[PDB]
Amino acid sequence: ERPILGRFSSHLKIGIVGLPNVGKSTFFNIVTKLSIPAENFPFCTIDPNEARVYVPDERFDWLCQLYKPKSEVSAYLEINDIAGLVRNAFLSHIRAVDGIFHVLRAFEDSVDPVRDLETIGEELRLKDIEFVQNKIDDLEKSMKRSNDKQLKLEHELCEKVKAHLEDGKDVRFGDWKSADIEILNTFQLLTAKPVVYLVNMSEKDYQRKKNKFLPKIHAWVQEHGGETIIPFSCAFERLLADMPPDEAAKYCAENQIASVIPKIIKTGFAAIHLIYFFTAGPDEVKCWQIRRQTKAPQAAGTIHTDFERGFICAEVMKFDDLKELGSESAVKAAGKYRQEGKTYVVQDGDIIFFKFN
Ligand SMILES: Nc1nc2c(ncn2[C@@H]2O[C@H](COP(=O)(O)OP(=O)(O)NP(=O)(O)O)[C@@H](O)[C@H]2O)c(=O)[nH]1
Ligand SMILES: [Mg+2]
Repeated sequence: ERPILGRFSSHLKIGIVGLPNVGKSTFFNIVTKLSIPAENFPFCTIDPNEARVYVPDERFDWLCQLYKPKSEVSAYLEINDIAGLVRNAFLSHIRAVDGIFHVLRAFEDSVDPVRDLETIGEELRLKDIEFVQNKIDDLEKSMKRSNDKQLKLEHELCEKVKAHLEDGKDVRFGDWKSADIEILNTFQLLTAKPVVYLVNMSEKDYQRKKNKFLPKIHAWVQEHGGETIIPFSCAFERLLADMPPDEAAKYCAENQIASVIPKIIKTGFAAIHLIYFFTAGPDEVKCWQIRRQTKAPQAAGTIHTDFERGFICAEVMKFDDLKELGSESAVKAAGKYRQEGKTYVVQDGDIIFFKFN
């Protein structure tokens, strides 16, 4: 696997992006009404357009109804509400996020989501060209007075990126080398950011799993990267959120309909190349956010630096093996507990105990 095109951090954000009045803030408000209170993040300053929501996980809940810890800690997704494009402070708001929830209109009050996919598409490609051109101009000036091998390599990349963007293609869909990605991460280009398509439609359409605009959207996406498309009804989700659990479950069974907000949160979290491992014990069961392609020692460090500095090994059992057999004791008895070294890339769902010092 090649290195991942993304910002070097685990404090990642996802931004709600789309044309005016497509249901962005309604979606955000449904998110907020289901968000973790701001005071739970004392190290942070959470703006009114920001929200942090828990990531649901069926493995995590199984690890609770088998351990009953003192504290249960889920992972979270940070979502940022950006206003609609009317043309920016819009482009500087996208610069602050790492992935995109691309919200599309597919409901009747010209309704053309494919056009909107091109409209946002162009606006993002063009803004990237402005960034890349400004770099080429800056690199060329420096090369007149310097002979650093890096200045040529960066210029060479920029020019390849410039031609890629001008051909209508997005940065994240180019075939880049390792050293190419490392420099691209230094730019954090707009069309490098992964997207999830959230197609907003009427409750009726969403319920009967049929929409007139979807086959076209689907055909376009397949021709432009093949990223995930989630159909959803903003109105319906709004209506369900304002209900108490009692009525909400009754409304769902009676209308044969179900919320997709969980899947949205789960897909957003995965989209921005975040995964988590578990530490399961009788005192704590916690999902530990890490970036995909993190090695075992670095994963140890996020819990406590001693774990990384003194790293001996990571004792990892797979969830399925714990599920099939009895418990931790039963798993060790069968000898499933793999002892993985410094070179081991942590896989999502790994239940880990670290050995150090
Ligand atoms: N029929 C219908 N109307 C919607 C839907 N979502 C949004 N709207 C309309 O759009 C208006 C604004 O709602 P909002 O969720 O803020 O949309 P927005 O995309 O955040 N607008 P902005 O681009 O200014 O941030 C609402 O008053 C409503 O009339 C929808 O799913 N169905
Ligand atoms: Mg809004």
